[PDB]
Amino acid sequence: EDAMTVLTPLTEKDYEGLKRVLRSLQAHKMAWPFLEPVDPNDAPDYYGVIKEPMDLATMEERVQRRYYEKLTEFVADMTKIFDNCRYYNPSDSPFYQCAEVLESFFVQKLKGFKASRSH
Ligand SMILES: Nc1nonc1N1CCCCC1
Repeated sequence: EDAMTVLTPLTEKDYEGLKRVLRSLQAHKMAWPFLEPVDPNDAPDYYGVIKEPMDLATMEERVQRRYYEKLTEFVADMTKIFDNCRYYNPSDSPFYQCAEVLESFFVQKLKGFKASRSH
């Protein structure tokens, strides 16, 4: 990550961009596994093996409350969603597949956000 990402405090204009990025991911066809916290009734062992769970509704709550002070912190929460999924699930599962697709989409949108910040 460059100078600006780590170091620049997030402004109110930055927050309008982050809201737009998050809504784009929530609208993606392969975001369904990540929209809400993992239901433990679907996997009674999940919260024993994943120590820092994350999901897009938790991220939306945090954006609304202005939790994030730097872009790096927002990126770290988003990356946790995809890394948790690839550690819990095998590489041939549809959940793993969805993480691969959605992370590539996030990277495209994040590059767009960074470009709009700089000019
Ligand atoms: N929603 C998910 N995203 O990644 N992995 C997920 N799981 C939900 C189904 C049982 C536990 C694993």
